[PDB]
Amino acid sequence: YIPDYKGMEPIGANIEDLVDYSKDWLSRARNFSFFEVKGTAVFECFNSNEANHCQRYPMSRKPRNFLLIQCSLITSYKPATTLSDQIDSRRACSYILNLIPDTPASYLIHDMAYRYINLTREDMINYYAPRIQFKQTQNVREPGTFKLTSSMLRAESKAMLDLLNNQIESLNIASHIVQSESVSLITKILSDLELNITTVLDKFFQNETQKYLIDVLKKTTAWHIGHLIRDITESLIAHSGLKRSKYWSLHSYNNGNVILFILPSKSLEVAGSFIRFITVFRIGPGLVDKDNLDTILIDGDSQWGVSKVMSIDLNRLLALNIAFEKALIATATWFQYYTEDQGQFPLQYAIRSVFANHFLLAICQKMKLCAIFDNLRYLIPAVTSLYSGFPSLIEKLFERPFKSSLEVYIYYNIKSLLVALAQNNKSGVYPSFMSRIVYKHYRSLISEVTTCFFLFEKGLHGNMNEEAKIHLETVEWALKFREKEEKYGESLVENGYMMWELRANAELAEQQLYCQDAIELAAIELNKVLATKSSVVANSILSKNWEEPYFSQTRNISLKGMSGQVQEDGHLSSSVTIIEAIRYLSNSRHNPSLLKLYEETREQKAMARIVRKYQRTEADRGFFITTLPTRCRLEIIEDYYDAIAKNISEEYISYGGEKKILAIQGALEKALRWASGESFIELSKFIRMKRKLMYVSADATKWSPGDNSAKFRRFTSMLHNGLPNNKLKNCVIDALKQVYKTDFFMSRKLRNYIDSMESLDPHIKQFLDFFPDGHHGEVKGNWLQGNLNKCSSLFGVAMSLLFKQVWTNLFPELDCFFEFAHHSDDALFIYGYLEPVDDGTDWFLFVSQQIQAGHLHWFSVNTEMWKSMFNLHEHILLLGSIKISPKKTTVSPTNAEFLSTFFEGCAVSIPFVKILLGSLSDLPGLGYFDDLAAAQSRCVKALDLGASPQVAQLAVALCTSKVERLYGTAPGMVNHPAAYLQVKHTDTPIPLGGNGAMSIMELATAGIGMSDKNLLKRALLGYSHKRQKSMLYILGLFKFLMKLGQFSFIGVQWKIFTPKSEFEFADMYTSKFLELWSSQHVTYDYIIPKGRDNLLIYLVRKLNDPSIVTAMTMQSPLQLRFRMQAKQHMKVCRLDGEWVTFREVLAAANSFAENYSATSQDMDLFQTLTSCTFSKEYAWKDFLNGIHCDVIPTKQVQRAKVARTFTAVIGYKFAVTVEEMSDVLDTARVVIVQGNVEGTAEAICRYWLKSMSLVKTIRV
RNA sequence: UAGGAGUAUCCACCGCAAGA
RNA sequence: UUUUGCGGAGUACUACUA
Ligand SMILES: [Mg+2]
Repeated sequence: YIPDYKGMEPIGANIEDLVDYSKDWLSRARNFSFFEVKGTAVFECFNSNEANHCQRYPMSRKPRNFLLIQCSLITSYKPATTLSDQIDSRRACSYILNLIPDTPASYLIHDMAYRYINLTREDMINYYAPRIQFKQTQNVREPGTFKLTSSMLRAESKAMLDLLNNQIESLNIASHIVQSESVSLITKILSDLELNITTVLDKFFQNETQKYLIDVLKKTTAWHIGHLIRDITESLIAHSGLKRSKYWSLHSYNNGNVILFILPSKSLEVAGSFIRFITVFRIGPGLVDKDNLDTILIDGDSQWGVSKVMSIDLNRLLALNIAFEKALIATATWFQYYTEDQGQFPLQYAIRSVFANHFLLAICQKMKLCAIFDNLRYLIPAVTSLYSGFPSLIEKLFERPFKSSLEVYIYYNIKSLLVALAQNNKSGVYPSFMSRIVYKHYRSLISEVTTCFFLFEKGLHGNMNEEAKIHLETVEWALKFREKEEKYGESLVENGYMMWELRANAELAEQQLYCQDAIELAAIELNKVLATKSSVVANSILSKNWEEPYFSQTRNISLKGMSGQVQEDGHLSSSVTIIEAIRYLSNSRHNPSLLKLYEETREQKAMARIVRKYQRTEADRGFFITTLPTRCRLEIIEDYYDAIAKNISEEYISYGGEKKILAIQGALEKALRWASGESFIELSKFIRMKRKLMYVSADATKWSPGDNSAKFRRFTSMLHNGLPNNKLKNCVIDALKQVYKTDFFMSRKLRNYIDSMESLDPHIKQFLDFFPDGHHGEVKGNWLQGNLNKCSSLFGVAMSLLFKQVWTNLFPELDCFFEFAHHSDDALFIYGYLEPVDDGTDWFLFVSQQIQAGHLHWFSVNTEMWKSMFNLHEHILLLGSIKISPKKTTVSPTNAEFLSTFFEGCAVSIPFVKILLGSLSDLPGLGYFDDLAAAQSRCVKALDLGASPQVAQLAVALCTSKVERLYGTAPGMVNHPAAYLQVKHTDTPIPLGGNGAMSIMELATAGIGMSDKNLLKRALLGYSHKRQKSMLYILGLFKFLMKLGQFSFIGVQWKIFTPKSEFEFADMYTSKFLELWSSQHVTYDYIIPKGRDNLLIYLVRKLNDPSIVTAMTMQSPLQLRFRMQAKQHMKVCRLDGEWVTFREVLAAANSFAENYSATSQDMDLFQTLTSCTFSKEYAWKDFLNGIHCDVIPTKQVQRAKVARTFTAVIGYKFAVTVEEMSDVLDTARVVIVQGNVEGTAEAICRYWLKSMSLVKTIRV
């Protein structure tokens, strides 16, 4: 119970010592860490890097492939149908056999066509046929495949087969020939993609967006090529199954114009697999790269271009499947941004070229382009801002090799764009990256380069090259810490250097080293604010689970991964958190408290493993999987520092995930309020000075790696709380002491890769030297990333306040404003300075007099006071292990960025493409209702974040169509409700299918399942008006669902991810024991037991619950997407605990609802269910239907945007035993709107209705 | 090099029977 | 290193906050 700990004793250093040190520091000429942006400077950087690039990578004469799928279209494309497929295949094979092969790929294509066209009739009846109507015919062993034996191949075909089944260089970007060729080729590709092929919601949609965006895009070749590529990717997905990838296959599209030959390949349901295919197409306008075509066969007034043997992974294939939809979403978002910026609808040519560019980017899913765009998204803020570290960003840009031809075009475009942006510094002009039109607001530009960036999927890195990269950042900084320990001394590095040591050395102010006096002073300045709210601090600290038993919280028993025990091999075993909780409970006598658990697990060493986050950035970041004692320590420290963090301002990680924007906008508004007026400074009779603001959007170089975790200890020893005795503080200090050293474990993938290396070249031996035994190494000082995320931000705020106090002491005469926002490494600093008026000759005289008086430090305030302010702030932050990165820090007079949001004065620009495009590339997979809700719920989030209602409606339509195609619910597919349900496909329960297309306003206000609920109401109304059999029929379906993600009446699994093995402790108790015990203790399904035996039984039951079990197995997203698209035709419905097709569930529902009769209990339950629970949602739709809209003549000039807000005992009810009594007793939406819109719950809906038209204002 | 990735050597399938 | 006949091959995912 809180063991006695030695704690720490204050050093008692004075603030005046730091003031004297700062005076000495500022009495000298200090170089600036940033470079002012100029067109000449950017041009010089580009020229020098271009000249020096050729010496780094070997020169290459052959630009490499950049198109994953090459296909050309000349006529309108219709969706593929099985009959529209057989005839196309016949004509296509006739055309191919007419041709003459040239290359081995052409020989393989010819052999495939000759084999296909000579298949007998019986196979082709079995071909193109479903599973039920399919039989093996000695030539077709799967519904859509055919066998091609090696004996049925020519010499060149088997040579190509042997090639398939049997140093980095960069293009000379400095040359003008390479740039000219790349630009000429990609301009031609874009031009061919741009060619033309020979209620209130719907009213406004058709008037504004459909007429000006969709109607324009319906005729472009990019639209129909995207449809064709969707068809090709669907054919590849169907063929890539676990039983169809063995054999070959031929498909045809566009009247035999595009022919897809799928070769045998590893099935995509296995890791490290590629789908291998060829595509033959008549040469014409389209996505044709003639240089990288394998062959161009020639016939009479015909050119058939045969592409190379492409190998596409599952991620790129699924990206290409949704390429057209992603391009359309991106184009609609631009369209909205252009309308907001220029106030008029974009012209035809611009809206066609933008769509072509977005589609081309969506098709070319390559990592090099993703890295280039990731660098560009940081380069653009650098050149626009007044001061930034743009030379470092340009060097990183030039780091990569430009092997492809698309990368050279993108590089040329970004070079021209950056030179133009820098030349127009000092409502400005901002040229568009894809279009010729210029912009009036910077938010529009950084939002076309963000939307362009987000078209690339997550996880395009190498599966083994990037596994070794994530360890390097940790190992290199651990080695640097070891070097500092050996050089300066272990005691000095861990404890910290005194002020006099820094003064004598003047080199100790480095990363991974902290100054004891600085830490104490920062803690004192934080206590200066904590003294007022000491009572609240004590209350919040005691509100933390200090005495509540462990493993009774959601965090301590969850599905999150956790390091297990060191295996016999030596690697750190990976396991579920709940598994480790069950183990510990089984190996313990009683459920322990947090502090008791810390007492038992204090001696054990912290251990961790690093695993990829699968990001879309240039370099993948890794997150650390920590073991159980490490989790306990980190929980103690994070709870103690989260209690304090919530009680002070300028701390933004402690705030909510939605309140951050509100708080930062309030801070910016306060800063702007200070800017009003003028400051009078005493001559000692006043001088007038103009108040000016400067925003520094900062980002620390290294937060986790380049840090010393010991600096918190002394900090914790000085932070003042309202607790009577410093016992909890001592416990937290001890926990910080025990987390100093960590056993960083190399991943299994990396150790196998290094074991199979066979030649340990340099830069790998040095990395392997960190692990002495070859499996783990000691990391000191570094607290693993993610952990301690609130303590670090609190420390940063403390250091910022220390700098503020130091600056106030240094220059008492001047009045300056300081606003700080610290969200972990991300930070924003608003400094205020007094610029003199009329040349400030009196100000210069005052400065000269001050220097003559004896103040040698005033040499840093005569001109550009903000430079001195930032220099002192950076140095004082460097007294701790906080270095502000010269690379990704921007100094601007007007614009700013914080938390990946852009601020122009008080205006905030939340990107919503991250949300819209995210609604299309993933799915929970729990069920059709649970997928539709997830797809629609994201589009509501975008609508809150600033998406226009028309763009949100279009994205909703695209997501609904994609979901319907995925599960087959769409009309004309296998799982169409209308065929087996005696309905119009509109009055079908949502869990069973039916039209999920809803008004965006209905989802925004009423809810996501609203239509389903509406159905019930309508049905009930029928049964209360006409006693119609149809309504009674709908009533039977709802009862059927209840007898058989959001919480409602849903029809129990559609997810198929069942485990391949039983878990470690799933069989601890027999099923009879759990079945009896669940009935004996009814409440335990609502609250978590606090007794070991009861908690152990509850956890074991949680291990045997199918709902929990299926969630553990699902670890890799989009594999459910692939499996659903491959097998919507059969194998899954969860009918009476049996895996059958969904059609049988539809038939069973039909039978049940046909043999269903109305009873008093069910009807009364339905009447209560519809009236009571939905009493608020029905009113929401009634308000929507009780509204009217009319357009008044006035163009919509958007104003500044703001952020607003949208506005236990059950265990007692069934409680029986005294232990249950104790258990229950112990247990007990931000939106972006305009300026004029208030925070009323209905005013936001009124604004959403008002913003229906992007150009013409309307009145509600 | 036919593709993905890369100035980290990777992925691009696994077994049996029978014949050479 | 190959040919034929068979059978198969379900993807490690942290604390953080509404
Ligand atoms: Mg930032």
